[PDB]
Amino acid sequence: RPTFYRQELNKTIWEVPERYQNLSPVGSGSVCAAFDTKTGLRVAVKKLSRPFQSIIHAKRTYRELRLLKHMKHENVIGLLDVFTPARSLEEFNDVYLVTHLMGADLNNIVKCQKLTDDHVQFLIYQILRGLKYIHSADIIHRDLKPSNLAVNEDCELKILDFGLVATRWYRAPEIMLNWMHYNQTVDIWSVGCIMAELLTGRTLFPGTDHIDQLKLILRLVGTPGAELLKKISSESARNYIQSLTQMPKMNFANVFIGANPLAVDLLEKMLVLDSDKRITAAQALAHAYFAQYHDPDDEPVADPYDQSFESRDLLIDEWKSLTYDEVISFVPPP
Ligand SMILES: O=C(Nc1cc(Nc2ccc3c(c2)CCCCC3=O)ccc1F)c1ccccc1
Ligand SMILES: CCCCCCCCO[C@@H]1O[C@H](CO)[C@@H](O)[C@H](O)[C@H]1O
Ligand SMILES: CCCCCCCCO[C@@H]1O[C@H](CO)[C@@H](O)[C@H](O)[C@H]1O
Repeated sequence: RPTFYRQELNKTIWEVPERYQNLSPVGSGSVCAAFDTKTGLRVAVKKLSRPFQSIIHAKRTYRELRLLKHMKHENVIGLLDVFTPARSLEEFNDVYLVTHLMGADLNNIVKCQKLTDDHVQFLIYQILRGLKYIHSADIIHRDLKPSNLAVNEDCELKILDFGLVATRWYRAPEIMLNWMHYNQTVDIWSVGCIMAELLTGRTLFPGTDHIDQLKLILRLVGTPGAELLKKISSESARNYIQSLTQMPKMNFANVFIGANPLAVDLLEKMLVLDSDKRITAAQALAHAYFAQYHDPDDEPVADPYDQSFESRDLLIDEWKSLTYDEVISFVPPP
């Protein structure tokens, strides 16, 4: 058992193993950047806030723990450590999670500057490679955006924050429109949004609200064709969407003037309204735009993921006990 020490951060008391040093709040549970004197790594230390206050908190806590334990991929955030001061299940009330701190997010690079095509290749290849792994385990991210893309100095990229500035500029349209159900291509829409911005230096759909965002999207990728219209039940919703100028798809060049034609071709395959018609992560990895980086025997897939818990409505003491067993059984990466 590690030796713990108390320290006051983000209006709470952190109680952390003494190997973790220089805890400094990054965002607000809440996260501190730190140095791990035992491994030599820079690490993000997240303290969950009242993880067992309610059913929703308790299940949130269990899910993030579970998802973090599962991910073992170069381009996806993984668990370095998880710890509790608690010496038993009954004393158990606090949860901390330790993660790589890559150093910056993908906002800190966009900088409103055109990245080169070469750099966009390398950056998008990694996102796609990470997504392939996540999607192979039946997990949809649902809110992929530059903020959730961690990079280091060498531009190594890790995807973070993926469970069951404006924070809606990258969201698939169906996600905004309370669509009963979602496929994995919701994240591919996000990729197209991010890729587009890296090449142009500019937000692709900078909506001012919900309805604006939707209008900006119909402007670039046009009014739903007949194949997609058949998949929308409401006649009043169709009438409503068609009351927004009902014009055909823009050709996808005027935005991406000067871009690699292969990049443009990829963005056209990502940024399809009909989610059934978007390129998948694995398909996009084979697209000629990634020829310099694509290696079919180094694009790992995930072990299958037991997400049964996801459909369960359980009592707190069950989520708590389930979480605690996940803590006690944790093995760090060698
Ligand atoms: O990412 C999940 N949880 C999680 C997120 C963090 N957050 C960060 C880590 C590193 C960095 C940054 C934030 C941003 C500042 C730039 C440096 C950097 O690199 C820390 C610890 C965690 F546990 C997650 C995963 C699945 C479901 C729910 C949440
Ligand atoms: C404002 C116009 C936006 C509406 C277009 C969103 C289309 C999303 O695509 C739809 O998503 C569903 C999965 O979520 C699938 O069941 C449908 O087959 C697919 O067409
Ligand atoms: C602002 C533009 C109006 C968007 C109207 C789109 C409403 C889509 O509505 C969605 O259609 C799906 C297929 O019928 C259903 O499965 C979902 O229940 C429903 O939310």
